[PDB]
This record gives sequence, structure tokens and C-alpha cells, in this order.
Amino acid sequence: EIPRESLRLEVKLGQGCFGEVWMGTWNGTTRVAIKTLKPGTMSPEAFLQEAQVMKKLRHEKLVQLYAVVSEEPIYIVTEYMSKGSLLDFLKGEMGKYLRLPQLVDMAAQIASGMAYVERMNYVHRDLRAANILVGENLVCKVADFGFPIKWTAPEAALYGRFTIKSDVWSFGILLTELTTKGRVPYPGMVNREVLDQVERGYRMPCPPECPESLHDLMCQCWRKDPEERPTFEYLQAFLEDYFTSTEPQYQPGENL
Amino acid sequence: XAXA
Repeated sequence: EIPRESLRLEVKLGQGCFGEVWMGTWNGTTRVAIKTLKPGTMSPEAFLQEAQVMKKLRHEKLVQLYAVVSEEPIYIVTEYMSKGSLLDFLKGEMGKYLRLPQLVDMAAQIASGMAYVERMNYVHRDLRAANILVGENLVCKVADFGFPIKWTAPEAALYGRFTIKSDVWSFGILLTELTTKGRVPYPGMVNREVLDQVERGYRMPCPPECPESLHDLMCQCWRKDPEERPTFEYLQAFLEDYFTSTEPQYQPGENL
Repeated sequence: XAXA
């Protein structure tokens, strides 16, 4: 906890259903990002304790919590990611220029931060490009620990079975957002249509210009049986070695 | 969800 007075909210970076996000300064010497919980959405004492678990986790690929203000409206001081969200990043200028190596690179970093969460016996719950923050030099970091039905695994959306293996399903979906440059999953399908199709065995096909080897990894993240989806340790390694072990004959195309 |  810190004196709210030492915080300064300069620019607003965006607004969400449960609060807002602001660039700003701390002690006048430190550029931070300040998240605000818009009152009445979450019981203070409640959010209070979930937050203590945000302190324990410390990784290079997890947006780092710096400080917190306990008084409503609640302030969450974290580290500033200049390039904003990955979805914004992908949908914006750079999407045109990003190719498979950059994308596969960004995926590996996320798999890295998630492999750490995996080790910590923790679960994210809401893994999607909107919750990945980008910094300088394509540094991606997992943020905002938990409706996005299209990013959610069947057993989680229906029976509330949220596990690190339901994050693996979400990751496979994230992979399509990268290969598509920010496009929405299951294009042309509304949540209910998605929910019903996936139950009957439907999975998204190979995005244009995407290699089958990369699509196969998606489908492994999309296995009906949770314990049969690979770990983030496996995905991390696979992605890091991609262009040497898996796609050494890779050649740049028009988009990928 | 606090910021997208």
C-alpha cells in the first residue's frame, strides 16, 4: 500500500467495465500505469485478498505489480507497457509488418510467463490477446488475472472446471489471433453457435499462410480431454525451437 | 477488463 498522493494520473489509456487504466508517475521519478477499480463492481475486502496473490507471483513475463491503494476507488500501480495490449498492437500499424518469427517469438514469451504460472500451481482464467501487454522490442507480458466464450475451453465454460489446462486451450486460441493479426476467433459465429459447434468436434482450420506444424500445436491445445493438452513448459520449448527443429525451411510470405 |  502507498499514499495515494504520491501518485499522478497523467493520461488515460483506456476504460473497461470494472475500471480504467492510466499512465502516470510515482514519487515524480517513476513512470507507472495505474488501474482503477470503478466502485460497486467488486467488494473491496474481496478484491483485497485476490490481490495479495498478485504480489507473490514475480516473473519476467508477468506484468509486475508495483504498489496498491486500498481506499476506493482502488488504485493498482503496475509496470508501464508502452505499446499497450497485444490485440491493439496486432490490429494497429505494426500488424502489417509482423511476420511469423515475431509472432512465434511473442507466443513463446507468453508460453514462458504461463509456464511460470503453471509451476506456481496457479491459473489465469482469462488468457487472450487483450490481456497480453506489449512493451519495447516486442516484449510481451501476461496481465490482468481473471464473457470471452470463444477463448474458453468447453469444460470451463459449461462446468466451471478452470485449470491450467483450460489456459492451454485459451493459448491455442491466442495462437490464431497472432497468425491472423488480431482477428476475432471463429469468424462469423456468435458465442452460442461457437459453443455448440465446438461441442460437436468443430475446431478452427489452418489460418491463411499459417504452417500446418503450427496449426497442429493449436489442435493439441484444443483437445477435448484436458490432461491430454500439452503443458506450457512444452509449448514454450516448442515455440522457441520452432524455426530450427520444426520449420527450418520457412520462407516469409505476403503476411506471415 | 480494467483497460481492450
